[PDB]
Amino acid sequence: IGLAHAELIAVVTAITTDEPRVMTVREGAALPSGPFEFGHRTLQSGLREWIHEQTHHPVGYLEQLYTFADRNEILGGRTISIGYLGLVREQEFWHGWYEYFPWEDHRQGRPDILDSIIDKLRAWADSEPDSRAQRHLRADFTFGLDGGGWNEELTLQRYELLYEAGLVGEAQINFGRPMFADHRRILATGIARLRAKIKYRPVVFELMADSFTLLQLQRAIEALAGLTLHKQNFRRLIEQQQLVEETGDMATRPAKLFRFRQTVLDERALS
Amino acid sequence: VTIGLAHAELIAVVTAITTDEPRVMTVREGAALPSGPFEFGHRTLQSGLREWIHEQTHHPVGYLEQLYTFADRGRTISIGYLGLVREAFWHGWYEYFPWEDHRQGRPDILDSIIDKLRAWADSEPDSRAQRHLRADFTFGLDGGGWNEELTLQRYELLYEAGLVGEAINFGRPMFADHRRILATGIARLRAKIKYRPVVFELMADSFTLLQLQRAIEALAGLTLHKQNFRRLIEQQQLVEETGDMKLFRFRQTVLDERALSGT
Repeated sequence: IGLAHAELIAVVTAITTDEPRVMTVREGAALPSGPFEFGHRTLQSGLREWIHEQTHHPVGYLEQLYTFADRNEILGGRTISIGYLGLVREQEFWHGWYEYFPWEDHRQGRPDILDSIIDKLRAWADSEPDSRAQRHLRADFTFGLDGGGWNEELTLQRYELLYEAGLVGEAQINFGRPMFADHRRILATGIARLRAKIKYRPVVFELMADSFTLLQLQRAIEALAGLTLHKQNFRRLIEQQQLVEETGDMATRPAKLFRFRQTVLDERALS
Repeated sequence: VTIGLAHAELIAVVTAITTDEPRVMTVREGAALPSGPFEFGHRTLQSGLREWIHEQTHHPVGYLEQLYTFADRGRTISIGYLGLVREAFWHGWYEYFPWEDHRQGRPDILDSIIDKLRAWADSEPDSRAQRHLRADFTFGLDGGGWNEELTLQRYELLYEAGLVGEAINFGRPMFADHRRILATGIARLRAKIKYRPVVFELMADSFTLLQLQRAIEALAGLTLHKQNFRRLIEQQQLVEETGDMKLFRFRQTVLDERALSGT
C-alpha cells in the first residue's frame, strides 16, 4: 500500500543574448528527466545522473522545486513528478522560456497573445453560471480578466488555470509550444521560483560570467522576470543585499565590472 | 517495461501559537508528526494528507502548502506539508529544537553543541577547514552570527556529525526523520515572516500590534526591535485598523490572495 513511482525532472536555465533559455532533450519537446531508482543515494543525485546521460552538460547547484501527483492500477502505485531548478552558463537543445510561455514576457509591453487568451478564458468562465464568479476571480488574479494587475510570480497558477480551462494542448485549443507529459507545468514552477528569488535576493552568479557590468546584470534579471526593471530600485536592492563588488577592471561607454561576493558563493555552497 | 516503486509518505507540520510558544501537532505522545501513505483513492497529495490529519487528530486544518520532498537515508519518499491553524498541540517546536529559541538570549545548550561540533570538526585534519566553515555558518562555531532561517541546515549538520539520536543527542527525538520535516517547516515559516508575514491563520480575528510581534518573535525564535517590526507591517500593507480597542486585522486582499494561490 502507498507505493509510488517517482520521476525526476530538471529545469536548467541559462541566459543567452538577453533571453532566458531552458535545457531540453527530444529536440525541445521535453525537459531532461528520469526515474528515481533504488541505487540513487538522494533524489538530487539521481537527477544529476539523468542530466549527465541525456545532455552531458555540466550543472552547478540544484534546488528542489515542487512535487506533483497524477490524477493506473496496473502501475502498482501512483506516479509523482519531482522538479528541480538549476542555473548554468550555456556551453557548446537550448530553447527559450517564452517559446513555451509566450504570455509571460512583458518586457516590450503586454503581448498580443493575451487578448486571445483572455477571450477564451472569459467564455470558459461564463460557460457555467454556478461557477462564473468563482472562475472570474481566479482568471482576474492570474491573468487580469476583470482588470487586475499583472503579477509575474503567478506563472504556475496561470498555466494550471489554462490546463483546467482546456486552453493548453496538454489538457487535450493551445497557447504556447507544448511539451511531453507534464513538463510545461514543471517549467512554470521553475520560472515562478526564479522570479520570487530575484525579487527579494537575486543570487544568480551561476547565470553570469565571472565578472559583469551592472547593465548586464539588469538585462539578465529583466529576462527572467519578463519585465523591465526600475534602474534605481534594482541598484539599491543589489547594494542593500551586499551581493556584488567591483573587481577593479573596466569593460567597453566604459563601465565597471562587478562580481558576486565570495560570501554569497560561500553561503550558497553550504545551503 | 520495468517501473521502480517506493513507499510514498505524506507528513504534516501543523503549527499553532499558544501562550507565546510555537507548538506543532504531534501523534503518539509527541513522538511523531501526523503521517500516512499516499493511496490510490486520494485525489491529491494534500487531500490524502488531510484525511490522515483528521483520522489521527480530528483537528481542523486550514490552508496547506507543500514543504519539501525527501528520500530516506524499498526506498521511502517523504512529502511534507506546512499548515497554520488556531488551536495534539501539547508539544512546542523547542522541545525538539531547543537550540532554535534565542529570544531569552543565546540558549545554554548551544555551549554543549558547540563543544561537540568543534571536536567533530577537528577529528579529520583535511576537512577541518570546511567543517569549521559549515559549523560557523550554521551554528557560529568560529564566532559567526546567528541566522534563524538555517534550522534545516543546522539539523542536518548535527545528523551528519552524529549529534542527534536519529543518526549523543540534543532535543527530543522523533520517529524516522520527522525532525528533518519539522526543521524544514520551521525554516519555511521563518523565511515567510521575514519578507512578508502572512500569519492570519495563527492570529485572532482581532489583535493588537504588540500581540502580533510576540507571535512573530515566537516563530523566529528571536526578539525583534519594535520600531523596525512595525515599519515592515506598514510597508507590506498587510494590516488595517478595526476601530475597536489599537486592535488590528489582516486585510481582505491578503486573505483572498492566499485563497487563490493554492498549495
